[PDB]
Amino acid sequence: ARVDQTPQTITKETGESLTINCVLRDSHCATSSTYWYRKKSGSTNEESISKGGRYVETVNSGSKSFSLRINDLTVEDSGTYRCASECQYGLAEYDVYGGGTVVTVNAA
Amino acid sequence: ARVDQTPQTITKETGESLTINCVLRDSHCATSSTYWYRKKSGSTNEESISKGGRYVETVNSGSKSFSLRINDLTVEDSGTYRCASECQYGLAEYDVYGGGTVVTVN
Amino acid sequence: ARVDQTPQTITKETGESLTINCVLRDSHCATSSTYWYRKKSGSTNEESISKGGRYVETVNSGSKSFSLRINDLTVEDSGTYRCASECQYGLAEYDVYGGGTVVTVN
Amino acid sequence: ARVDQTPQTITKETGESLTINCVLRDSHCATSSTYWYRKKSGSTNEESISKGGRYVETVNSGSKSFSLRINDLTVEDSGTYRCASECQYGLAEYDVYGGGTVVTVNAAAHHH
Amino acid sequence: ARVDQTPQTITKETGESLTINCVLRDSHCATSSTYWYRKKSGSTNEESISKGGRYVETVNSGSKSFSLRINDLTVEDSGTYRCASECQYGLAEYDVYGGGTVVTVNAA
Amino acid sequence: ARVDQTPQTITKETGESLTINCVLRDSHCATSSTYWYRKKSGSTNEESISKGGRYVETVNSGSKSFSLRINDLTVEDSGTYRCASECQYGLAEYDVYGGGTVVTVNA
Amino acid sequence: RSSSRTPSDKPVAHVVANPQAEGQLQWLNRRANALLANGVELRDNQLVVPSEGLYLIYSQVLFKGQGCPSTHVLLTHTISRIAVSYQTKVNLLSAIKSPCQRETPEGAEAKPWYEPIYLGGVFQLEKGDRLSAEINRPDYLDFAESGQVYFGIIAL
Amino acid sequence: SRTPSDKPVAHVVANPQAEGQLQWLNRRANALLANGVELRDNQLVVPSEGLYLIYSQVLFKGQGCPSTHVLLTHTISRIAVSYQTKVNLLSAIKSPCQRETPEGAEAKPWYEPIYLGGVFQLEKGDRLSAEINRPDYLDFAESGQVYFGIIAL
Amino acid sequence: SRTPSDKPVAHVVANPQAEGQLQWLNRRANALLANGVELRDNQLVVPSEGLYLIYSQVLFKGQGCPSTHVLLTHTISRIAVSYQTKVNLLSAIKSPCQRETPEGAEAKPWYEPIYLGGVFQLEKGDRLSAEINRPDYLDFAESGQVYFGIIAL
Amino acid sequence: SSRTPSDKPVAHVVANPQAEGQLQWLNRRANALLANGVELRDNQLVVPSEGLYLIYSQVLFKGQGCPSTHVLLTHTISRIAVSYQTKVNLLSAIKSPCQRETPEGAEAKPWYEPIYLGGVFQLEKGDRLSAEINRPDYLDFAESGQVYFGIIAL
Amino acid sequence: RPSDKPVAHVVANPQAEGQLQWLNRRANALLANGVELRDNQLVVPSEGLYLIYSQVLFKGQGCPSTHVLLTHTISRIAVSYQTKVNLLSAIKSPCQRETPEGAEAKPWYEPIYLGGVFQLEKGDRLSAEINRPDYLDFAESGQVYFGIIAL
Amino acid sequence: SSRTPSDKPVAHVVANPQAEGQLQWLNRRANALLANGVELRDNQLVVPSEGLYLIYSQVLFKGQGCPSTHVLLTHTISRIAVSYQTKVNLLSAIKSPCQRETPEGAEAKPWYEPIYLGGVFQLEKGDRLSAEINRPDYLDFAESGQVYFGIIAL
Amino acid sequence: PSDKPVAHVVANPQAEGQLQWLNRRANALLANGVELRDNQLVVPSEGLYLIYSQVLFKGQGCPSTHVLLTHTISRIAVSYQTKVNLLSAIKSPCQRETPEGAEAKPWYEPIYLGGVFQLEKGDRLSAEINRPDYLDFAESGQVYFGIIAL
Ligand SMILES: [Cl-]
Repeated sequence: ARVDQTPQTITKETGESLTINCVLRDSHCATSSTYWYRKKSGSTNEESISKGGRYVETVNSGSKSFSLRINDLTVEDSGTYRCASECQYGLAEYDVYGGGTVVTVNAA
Repeated sequence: ARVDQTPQTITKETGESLTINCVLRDSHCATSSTYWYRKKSGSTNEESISKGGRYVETVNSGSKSFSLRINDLTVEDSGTYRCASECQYGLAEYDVYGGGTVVTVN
Repeated sequence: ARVDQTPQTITKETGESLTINCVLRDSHCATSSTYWYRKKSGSTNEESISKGGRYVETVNSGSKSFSLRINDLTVEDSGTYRCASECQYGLAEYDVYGGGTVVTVN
Repeated sequence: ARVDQTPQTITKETGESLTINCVLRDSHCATSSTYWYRKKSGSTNEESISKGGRYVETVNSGSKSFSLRINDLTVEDSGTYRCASECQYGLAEYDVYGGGTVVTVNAAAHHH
Repeated sequence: ARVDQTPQTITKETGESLTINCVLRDSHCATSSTYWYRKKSGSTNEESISKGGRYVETVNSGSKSFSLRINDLTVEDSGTYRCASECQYGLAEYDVYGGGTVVTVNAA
Repeated sequence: ARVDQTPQTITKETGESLTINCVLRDSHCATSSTYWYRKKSGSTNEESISKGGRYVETVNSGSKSFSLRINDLTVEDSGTYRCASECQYGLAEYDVYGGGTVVTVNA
Repeated sequence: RSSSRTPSDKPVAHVVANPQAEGQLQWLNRRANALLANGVELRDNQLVVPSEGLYLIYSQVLFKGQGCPSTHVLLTHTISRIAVSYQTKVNLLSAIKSPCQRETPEGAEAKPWYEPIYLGGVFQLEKGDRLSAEINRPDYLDFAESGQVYFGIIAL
Repeated sequence: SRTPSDKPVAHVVANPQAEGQLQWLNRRANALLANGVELRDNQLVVPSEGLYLIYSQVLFKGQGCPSTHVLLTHTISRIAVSYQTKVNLLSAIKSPCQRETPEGAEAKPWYEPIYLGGVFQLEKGDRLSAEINRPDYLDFAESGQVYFGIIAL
Repeated sequence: SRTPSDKPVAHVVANPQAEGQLQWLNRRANALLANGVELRDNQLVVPSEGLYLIYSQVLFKGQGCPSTHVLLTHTISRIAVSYQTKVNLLSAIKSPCQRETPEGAEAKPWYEPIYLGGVFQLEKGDRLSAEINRPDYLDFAESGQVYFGIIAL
Repeated sequence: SSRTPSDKPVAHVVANPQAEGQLQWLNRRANALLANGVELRDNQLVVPSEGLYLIYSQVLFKGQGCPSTHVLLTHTISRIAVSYQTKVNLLSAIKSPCQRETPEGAEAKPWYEPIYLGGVFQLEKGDRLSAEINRPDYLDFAESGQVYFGIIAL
Repeated sequence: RPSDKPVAHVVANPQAEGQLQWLNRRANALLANGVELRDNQLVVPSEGLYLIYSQVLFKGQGCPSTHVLLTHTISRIAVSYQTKVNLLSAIKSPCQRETPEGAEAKPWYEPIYLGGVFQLEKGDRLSAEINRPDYLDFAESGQVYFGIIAL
Repeated sequence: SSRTPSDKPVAHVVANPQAEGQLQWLNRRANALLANGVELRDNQLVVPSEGLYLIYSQVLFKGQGCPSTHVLLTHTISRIAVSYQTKVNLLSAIKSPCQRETPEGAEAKPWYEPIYLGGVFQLEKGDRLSAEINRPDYLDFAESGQVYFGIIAL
Repeated sequence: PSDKPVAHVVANPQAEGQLQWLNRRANALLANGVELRDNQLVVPSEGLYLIYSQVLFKGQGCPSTHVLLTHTISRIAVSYQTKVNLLSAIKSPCQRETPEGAEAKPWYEPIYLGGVFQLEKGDRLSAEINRPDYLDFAESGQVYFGIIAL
């Protein structure tokens, strides 16, 4: 584990807002180096979500938890979203991931 | 975003040892030309760390990741440290940087 | 180091093009007086590569960087390529070099 | 490529001192038989600079490099300066040259 | 310097051949009236080298340059060799010289 | 191969002179403290060749090579002749070997 | 460590302003999505054409100011050529733009304005020609963000 | 038909029936999308590595002049297989409403166009996207006034 | 003359001594019209079917801003052999003076440039034309401020 | 915060689980290490300093049946030294993957065979060690620590 | 270029066909800082914590019907207790079927590795041994070995 | 380009690292100087004007083990003058690197011994200074400014 | 009134295992613009300088293997911002013969470096040694370091 994505299945409507929460269970990972990746349904590329604008990120260093709220949802924001963190203790440095899926339907 | 320096802020005490890790995210930059730079608080010079002795560099090209462990820390080692790399694909040639600050208390 | 040759090892196939890039770190060397030398594997002659035709040189004085693209590669172009520059400040006059090996397989 | 004059374009201020360095690339030319010529902008005649006083020449036969430091620059010292050397091997004897331009700008003498 | 003797210092072995070259820098001196002089170290006599046999002379009137190749060198041929030429333009008549030294080492 | 014997399998009737060369490839081996061995008609064991004598040894530390000129060639025996050297770096101590065959007939 | 994995030719250049230049337009090639290869040399913020032929020349500049210190400010952007055949600076592509419409922020405070200018055309160039992309007001350049100001040529 | 022709090319034009959005179309008269360039999620997908010429123009049209200083942007982005982050290759910003915010009436249309063009090296699988921040000021009426395309030079 | 030739190309410039006219010229310094491209009636005639890059710039200048409310347009049009109706390939609109006849300050010269460019497939005999709606504000004074061209890509 | 100061060049690298059928070594994963100078160039470890090292590696082979009897499983640690520029084996092991009965019908038999190597050696500056296998199509890096390779400065 | 501490890595002699003999003067083998090689026995030169390890590769060209048992043991005789005791041992049966017979071809290889940490005293003699030294494969390099290192 | 002028005869030459077994003096390296009239002829410095000069030189000797007991390393700066045409020593030093020893049972013992010389002198026009050593086979011009030689007009 | 930048710094004797340069000591100088920053001398003006330093090493016996005593003067310049050696020297104090269970034999080995160089404004000089545990700062003027603009 070491990271737990909370909403594994989300289904929202066009014009909405999804929050994906990740909690660190490994006490060596830093909530300072948070990363978000989207892979649009049908694509073989994991893209890097850039924290800014529609993507608001909330982090708490005490509970080792961070979230990713996305506003103005379209139908192009449907895919598999993963979170990431950079962990490092004494001589060891590694990274960790999760997993959790988003599907958005239109309003018609 | 092309190179991710992970320890962005460290505060260690005199005598200890800080490790700075950088991970390449662009598959065109090469781990064969990695560079390190420090800028001591109060100086206007970016100095280049020489790879040897107190400055040990560990590289893994499979993960496109390199590290820089500094031992025997003084208070003269307080400054902003950056990593660098040389990229070349087709007709393109560029370089990449990061960011991260160090403070040592005596 | 004074002058930084970036592609230290290149391995191309007959009929392609290798680009070797050099960046100046000493601000007294001029992007105007650049030189290139190759020494073919197994021979004791360092030849001076001339700029024209198959040997293309790209210079940028702003970045103090020059490159050398070699086209129509044959199997007789296997050797070690170095770049050079003429530096001058006050009473000091010197030149600078790099290093990097090329092997072409047919 | 047979004598390499390095400072190609120089611009100094009146009352200063420029050094021109030339490196021999032909290993048959001698650093003992070195010659210097300047051609003032706009005139057609290569005059030969003499070795002494204001024209100081530094030579190293080990690397086969020679230089010409010129002091007390005026505005009449603006021209194209070339270096030369005398080469000799077996039955062959030849000479070699370079190239490099100097422009000197005036001091303007501040009036109170 | 009007006329430039090029090989200033020479050191060859017994049985060799030294070439001494002079180039005219005064455009009034002629390659037709060229002269050669040898002066053995320790002697106060400047001798006149004769053109023939061991003394071969190469002239180019276009470049106003002449040379003097000396063959069958002995150890008694060690001295200062000078070249000369006679110049004339208007009411002017003069001659020109150079400078250059030779030392030959023996064998057994 | 750490040691390279160049002159190997050969049939030289009794009476000949030619050096057998061994070249060191491990830069820890020394051109000194070297010993030579020849077989015993290729039937039983290898013999330990002594110093000088009917055997010639050429040593040059610059080229990291030693040789064996077959002088005063009588019928001593046939077999595979080996060269050897004593190598040692820091905490390591090891040795290297060779091999090369000579066959002698008579008149 | 990696290796190159494409062959290509025809002199090309796409140089972008240096963000760490403050109040001047210094052209760079050693940055992510910029090119300067196959013979084109950049001397004194000038591109030197390496071979004769037909080129496509383009450049864009972004002007930004946080107020108009006068109602008579003129912004220009020109690509010039000094040729070996005729050694005089002549303009190949040029444009002018008036940024402040009767204001010189007088009745109100400062106000950030943005105005871009783009140039492009096809020309025949010879070897040794020195092309220069130039602007008259280098203090209004906004090379902060990404590819907002650039300049390049490509041999067709 | 006639000449074969190749070189990956694309010149897509805005959808006129696309309210508050910039939807790129390819099957409309003097517009092209052939020889490997595919149109994915309002994005052009480069089919082969090489040097391309990238261009786009957008025309912004509005009837009013609110919110003091409004900023109109137009950027061409590239997400490459080598570096999977959206980065701007060409970008421009423009302020259409001059300081003076009209006080008194309600009718005076302003027009501001923006054009971008440049040469770039694209690799297999690169996805370029031309986007603007305010799709409510689009003039997708008329002719070739808003467009976006690439061609392999 | 020293070097080879290439392909149909054109870069025509406005005539400076042609008042109130957008007369295109080719026999002028740094201007081209070669390899079959013809300039007949201010129109470029395509000599071969293929892909062309069409571009043009116009500079508008006026020596005062009245509240006339003028709309400046710039369009490149195409009359093809297949469809003999003039259709616009590239277009842009711009409003240069957003004022109400400035009373106090006199003159105040305004300058507005407009650039158009794109790639299209043209056939033999197509006639392209660069045109402006108000040639009474044109600034064809100095070099390369107005131009129009095609190049066979 | 790396509160623990420690030294001696060390490495414990694990195979890449997401690398189809190839042995790519990783260090940026859970309980794996690569620090104090050891470099991973091309699935090869570069010794950062001269001294005595302990070298170890394990490979676990899995196949979904034995079709042919022509399969030999190897696991070898090789060394290219500056003093002797030829790859020589330091530790080697061979194992017969399918004893017999070569599954004729209704095969459906996943077989598992591990191999472990370890020993003490003297390495010099610049020595390049590489752990290699014969058939990287039998690699089972699906679980956790079933395939690994490391050195430690003693 | 210093040293370290008691260490040993000895490998079987390839030119001892059909026997196990540990050698120290061979390529990439160690025996230094006091460890002695007696009669195929390592003599611990100092009291302390040691790491003992050994690998053997057994190879045969045929499977007999005797249920072959391959054994490998590292033994220790101490000054305090003068008897051979096993510290590390393992047993393995390589041949399961009833000999190749019908298809006479059984090129089988089976390795065994042992390792552990122990406290050893001065003069203790350690020995790595196998029960059937007729299947030993010292054909290649570093396939059979035995060593100790002072931790 | 150049900056502030600066003057006086000056020289600081560094050994050629690529010269194998010989002492070749160079000036075309980073921190080396040769300006304002000083000529380097046949590995000799020629004074351009009469005055007081400061002479200095360092040589670093290294050998891999001690062969001879009677090994003596020398380093001298010599002067042949126009007034007295005989080469005389201005500065000299002698050093014996090996006190007997001659390692019989050992593993080579690399020794390093440097030698430094310096002094102020009055020199005349045309005088030739020369830095020489008796055994140029022990020169260690490897890393940096380990061997150098210079004069400066004070 | 003596101008020209000058510096002559001497080691701190009451410094635990370290080479700390002092300037407010009897026969030491640091004036006319040379500043001693982070144990480094900062050149204040472009010109020709004479750089020198001496270090004295003392040990109470020859331990294991060979010790290499090195002494180097480095320069990190504004033009090329990497520490490069201007002067260097190496010395092996122990001629093998490590004390074979007998008594010690204190060895002394000093090392001196000096030369003329062209320095620019802002160049940072540092005199340094590898083993600050063999420093013998017991007396005065046994280890020192200085420059003077000639
Ligand atoms: Cl004098």
